Amino acid sequence: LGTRAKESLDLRAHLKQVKKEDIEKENREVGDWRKNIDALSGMEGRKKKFEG
Amino acid sequence: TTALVCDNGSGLVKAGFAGDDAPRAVFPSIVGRPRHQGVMVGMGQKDSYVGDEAQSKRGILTLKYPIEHGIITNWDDMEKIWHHTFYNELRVAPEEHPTLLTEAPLNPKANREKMTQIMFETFNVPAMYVAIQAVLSLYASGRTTGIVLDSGDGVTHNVPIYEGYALPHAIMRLDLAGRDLTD
Ligand SMILES: Nc1ncnc2c1ncn2[C@@H]1O[C@H](COP(=O)(O)OP(=O)(O)O)[C@@H](O)[C@H]1O
Ligand SMILES: [Mg+2]
Repeated sequence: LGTRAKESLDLRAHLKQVKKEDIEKENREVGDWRKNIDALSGMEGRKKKFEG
Repeated sequence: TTALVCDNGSGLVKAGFAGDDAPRAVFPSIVGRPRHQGVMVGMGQKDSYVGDEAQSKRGILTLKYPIEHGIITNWDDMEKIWHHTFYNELRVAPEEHPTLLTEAPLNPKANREKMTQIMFETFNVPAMYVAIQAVLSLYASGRTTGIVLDSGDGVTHNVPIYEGYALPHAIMRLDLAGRDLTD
């Protein structure tokens, strides 16, 4: 019984390690943008839209 | 060279060279023959005063607009108006200038074809292009979407546009305009 429990736990732990290795590996892909605002109180362009 | 941006309209003809802020010459589009007899000799009385000249002698004329509802009903008078616009209000011969007329949506084909035939045969322009009167008004606002209600003096039309793609099945043209309000 102890041997069976040990082998089952070993297999489960090995699978969990294989998963968790890549789980911790590339977890920085969550870096994205937040798109805050600044009120753009300094835009003083001219009316020359020809490019559309 | 520079292009002539004419805009026939119905009630006020607005014209001017491309690239400015305001039309160079704006004047009513009316052609009025005199109706009384005339007794002074040698006064130099013409047979038809067009444009802004007939808004000063209107006391003895019978003004008649050559454009009823967008469409043109009297081609000789419209030709006279165009000739006046080119030669006296802008003083540029049309042989050396492209023209950009404007036309209301959902107008009869024959009107547009006759317009281009006149511009190419009589005035003999190098090249002319006809544009729908609402897309331009959308250009001027600096937008690229939006539904524009262009209530002129002849006809009121309502062209919706999204992202530059006009929706031809949603144009609602109504013939109530400034002239009916005047009446
Ligand atoms: N300041 C104003 N207030 C009210 N109505 C005006 C004014 N200016 C023009 N209109 C009306 O609009 C008409 C001119 O419309 P316009 O845009 O020149 O027509 P079009 O599209 O043919 O150029 C005139 O007949 C007049 O009845
Ligand atoms: Mg108009």
